[PDB]
Amino acid sequence: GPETLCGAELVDALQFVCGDRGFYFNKPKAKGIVDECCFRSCDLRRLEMYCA
Repeated sequence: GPETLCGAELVDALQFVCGDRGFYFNKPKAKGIVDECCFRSCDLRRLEMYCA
């Protein structure tokens, strides 16, 4: 669907930013971020807040 690549982008970005630290995840909240950020750009540097 239209947001499938956005879901993949979010999880790939979390993994990239957090690296070997791991990250906090929550399915409904991740869906909320995708809804918010798929069409209109968000700053993936902000994903640092989720790193362990």
